[PDB]
Amino acid sequence: GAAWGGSYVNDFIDRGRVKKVYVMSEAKYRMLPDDIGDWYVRAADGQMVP
Amino acid sequence: ATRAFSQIKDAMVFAFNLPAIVELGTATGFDFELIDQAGLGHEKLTQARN
Repeated sequence: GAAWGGSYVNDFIDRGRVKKVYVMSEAKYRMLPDDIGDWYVRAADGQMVP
Repeated sequence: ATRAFSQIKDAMVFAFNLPAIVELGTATGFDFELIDQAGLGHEKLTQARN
């Protein structure tokens, strides 16, 4: 999700009025299905997994 | 009473009566609001009030 869908995390305060915080991928690593391969999941032990 | 507690106190203490039309003003009198438009912050607005 937070790579491809985005994530509202917490709120921060811009110039004195509250705005949002979204964490998401950069553009170029979430356009074509092959980009699925770029993402690895950290395991129980300490290894990345495609 | 305002005479009693004006001079002989270390902090200000009023003694008074409510008007007949409560929640709705005196006769000679106004309620001004100084408002922040550019995002100038608490200090600049405060100082502006002074």
